[PDB]
Amino acid sequence: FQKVVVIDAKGHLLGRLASVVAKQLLGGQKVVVVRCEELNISGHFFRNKLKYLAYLRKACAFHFRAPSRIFQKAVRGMLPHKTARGQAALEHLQAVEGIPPPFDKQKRVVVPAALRVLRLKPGRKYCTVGRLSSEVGWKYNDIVAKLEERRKVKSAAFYQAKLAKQKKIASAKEASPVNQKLSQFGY
Amino acid sequence: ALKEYQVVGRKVPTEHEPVPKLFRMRLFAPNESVAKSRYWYFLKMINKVKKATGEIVAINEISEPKPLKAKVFGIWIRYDSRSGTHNMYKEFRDTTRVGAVEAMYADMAARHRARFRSIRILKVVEVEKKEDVRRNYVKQLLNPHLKFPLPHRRTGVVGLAGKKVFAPHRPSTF
Amino acid sequence: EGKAALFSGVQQSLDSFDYMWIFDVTNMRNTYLKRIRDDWRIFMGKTKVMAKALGHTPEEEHAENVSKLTKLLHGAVGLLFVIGYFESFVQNDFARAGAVAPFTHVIPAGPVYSRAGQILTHTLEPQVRQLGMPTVLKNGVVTLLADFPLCTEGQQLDSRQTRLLKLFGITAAEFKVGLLGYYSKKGASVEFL
Amino acid sequence: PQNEYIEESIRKHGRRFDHEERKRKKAAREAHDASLYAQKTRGIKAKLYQEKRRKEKIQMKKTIKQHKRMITKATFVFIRPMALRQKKANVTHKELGVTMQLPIIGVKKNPQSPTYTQLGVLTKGTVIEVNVSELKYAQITNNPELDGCVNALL
Amino acid sequence: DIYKDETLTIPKGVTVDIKARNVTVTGPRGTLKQNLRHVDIEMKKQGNTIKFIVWHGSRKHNACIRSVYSIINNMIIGVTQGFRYKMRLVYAHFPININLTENGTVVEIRNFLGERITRVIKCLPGVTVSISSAVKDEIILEGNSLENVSQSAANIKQICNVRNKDIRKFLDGIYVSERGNIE
RNA sequence: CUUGUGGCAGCCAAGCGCGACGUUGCUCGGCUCUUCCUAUCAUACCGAAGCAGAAUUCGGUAAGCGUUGGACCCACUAAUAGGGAACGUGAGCUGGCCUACUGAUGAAG
RNA sequence: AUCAGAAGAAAAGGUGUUAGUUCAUCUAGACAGCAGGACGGUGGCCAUGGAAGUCGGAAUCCGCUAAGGAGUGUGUAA
Repeated sequence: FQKVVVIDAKGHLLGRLASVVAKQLLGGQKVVVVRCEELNISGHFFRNKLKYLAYLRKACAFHFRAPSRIFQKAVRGMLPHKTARGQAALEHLQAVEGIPPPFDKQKRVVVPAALRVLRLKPGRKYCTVGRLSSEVGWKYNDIVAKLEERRKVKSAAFYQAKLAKQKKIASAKEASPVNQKLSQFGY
Repeated sequence: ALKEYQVVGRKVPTEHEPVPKLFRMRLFAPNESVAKSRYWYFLKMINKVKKATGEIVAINEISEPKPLKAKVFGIWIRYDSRSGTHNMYKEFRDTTRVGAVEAMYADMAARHRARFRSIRILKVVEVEKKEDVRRNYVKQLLNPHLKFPLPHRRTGVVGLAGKKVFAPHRPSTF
Repeated sequence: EGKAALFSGVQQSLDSFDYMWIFDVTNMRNTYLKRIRDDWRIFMGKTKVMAKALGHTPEEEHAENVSKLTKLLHGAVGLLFVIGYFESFVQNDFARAGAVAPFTHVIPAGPVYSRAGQILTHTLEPQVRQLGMPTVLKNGVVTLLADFPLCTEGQQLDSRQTRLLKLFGITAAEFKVGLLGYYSKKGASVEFL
Repeated sequence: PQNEYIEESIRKHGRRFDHEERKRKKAAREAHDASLYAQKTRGIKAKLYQEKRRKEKIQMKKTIKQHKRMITKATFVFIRPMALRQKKANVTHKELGVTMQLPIIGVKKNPQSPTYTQLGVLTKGTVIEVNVSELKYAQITNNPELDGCVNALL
Repeated sequence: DIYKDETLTIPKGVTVDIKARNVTVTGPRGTLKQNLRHVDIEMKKQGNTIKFIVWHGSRKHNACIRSVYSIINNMIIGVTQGFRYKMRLVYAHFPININLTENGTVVEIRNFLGERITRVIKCLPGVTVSISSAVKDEIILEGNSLENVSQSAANIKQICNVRNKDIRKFLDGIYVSERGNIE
């Protein structure tokens, strides 16, 4: 249980990821979510749209539309946000668009209990939050996609340098004569 | 967990009826006591022998003779519904006679929302001949060249940890 | 029930007097079959049903050496109760699909001729839609934009080729019969020539 | 234009080139369209779909098988309204099986109450005498207050 | 049922790769690539056989097999010898002016029933339009994929429509004549 | 709760003595206003209809935008649609403190 | 499930799905598919400008066969 953790949200389910996240926040862990666009919802795309046009129809509220603001709404329903226990738990949850620089250099963990592939029967209809919100009033679908591609270029380039580096240590690992004693201890 | 129960009993002998006949039943029940209750229900609705004039001579439990041998079971049942009468005959392939009935209770209450009291078991028989089998999926399961990937690939190996919140890598699941 | 009646009729046909004919039907219409049967009973029912009813084994079969003749016996053939007419007289009939066109018949452009120029009535208004060829029904008359060859020599009779030939006068067919052998009561020599 | 003016244009110019396969295509895919009708629509027009579907279903099954102090009730002559007053009844003869509008000569007895019988109020089951010369007491087999007509059986 | 197998005999082509649910099929005519992530299916390429297998699938997923098989047949025939869609023009009173631009990729139609609209159609990529001089008003639609050529034919048909009139009196328009391979 | 299908008497009558659909029988009240609903008056786009065209009728989506001036009427207009706010708005209208909303400043990281 | 799910309309409708029940054929070749035949008295008789099976009125008969319905629609004035 690190003080700060980063949850990649690509392929996670909005409802089942939030329930896991909401509990961790109440435990005191500073959870930061990234790539909130690629979240998923069970049900075909047009269905999740209509359940969202009901939200916009509900009016005096502030129908926040960005995918991070959709997820933050999901968590705010599983916290006691009226009390100062949840009001101080909401502020630890930082949900962002894509991966800002101060987090793209950090290891991103995934929740096994809320991934789309492990939780949906094959062939089931589902929608992507990023695409959905971009058809509800979001206006930054294209820019985040371009920025994500650029980071992918740098991250992939970073791996190739690291891949060769570990290959050198991979090639020099067997030179140690203690490998036999390593085998005897199973290490 | 059900058990096979061979239940044999007769009515109380009297001067009018000195030698009652020994009836026999192969009925299923989670315990010995439930077997008696189902016995009296099965017989009284049919043969009209009163509870208070009846005694039970022997309750025995029948372990599966050849549990390791795969078998196909034919199960005649009578559905009770809004109408209350349906001659339904289901077939299940498994290893234990009790296990087949368990699934039959599983399917009857799932596919058709039946209730244990409502459903009365008519007869459970073995189907030793593939020709005697009547179900295409069982017929296909009985083919010489059975082969299929393990379905529900995620259900295999699942996650395999105690409380694995925040796995550090994506699961292959393949 | 009908199959049993056909088998019974086949057995009676096998029990006929003589002439051991083997011919029931062909690509020719029922009128041609009736005309052929007029100079005589032709009946086949289901193909190979009579052979199956008779039995491949000689013991089951009423005839002799029917095991080899059963494989030879195929198509629309049947007994009857002649040789020169079958060998020589072959009534012409319109061709059907599956055969090869003897030549390359074509349809002239513009106004069409029902007799391929041997007359060309233009009253066949429903034929314009029923044709499907590149023809335009202008001023109440079908006009062909370009000439269309109905078929070609050495080419299989296509569905469109067969459809055009049905309306046209293309009798590129000749009836044939099979009399290789005779199932004589005494001789019992069904030659395979 | 004159007479069947569109029937010589078809005669002289020809038919819409693609009408027949379009109508054949429409006559085919309508089977899927009919089912999609019942799975989407709601309301009265869906309700009108229901019994009209069953009507042709049962009819099809038949052919293939063959293959203030005032009177609140109608009275006969409190306050009795003239509109509520009725003098003609479409009494249907039982044996004859012919329904005829006969004048209400009089009311024999009203089972509701003797006061209603005195007032000559027409009610269901009341006995009324009607002339049968053109063809006697008769019992009202309906409620004229709701049906709007004096329906009775001889 | 637990298994549902479909087999395909590969014609000449060049390559029929199923790399990552993406048939980048290359034939003698050319190369075409389509996605296959629309359905979850096992597609094995071996020898001269392509196996499409459904495991423990519902009838909804079972219906996708023949559709995919019909789909996979379309481009493999297209990449081998191509596909040609013959187009015929019928006009009642006003002759229709047809022009071809960028070697026919874009078709503009003019003088439609007195109307004065230069209806422009940018036909979808992979299909080009040509005017046949052998027969007048004959338009050839060449491509390597039926769904693209037919959709362009459907598009040119719907933009070639009549408004608020009687269909059985007006006959001008554009309509499908017939299909076929290039060779 | 309420909406678009009269009743009675028979003949049938799939079926379960009833018996559906069929069939016979003649027979308190209104001005302004604010919104909201669609069950659409017009306008938008479609379908069908003997739809030449013009003009017309029915039907489908459609509540975005409108839906009058004068004592049942008489003209314009594209039409002059129907309603609800259960004692519509009689504590807007007549006859037989605080909280809203609108505005105006405002100390503060 | 394009407003899923967590007695009132209620009778039924659904080319939605999974189970079953009762009947049918089926290597005498099941269904579908294409390939062809789908006849001749006869254009039966009234009915009519024109009705040849297909506007219409009672049957609606026969020879051939494995099968051609005085015809199931399309269609034509026919």
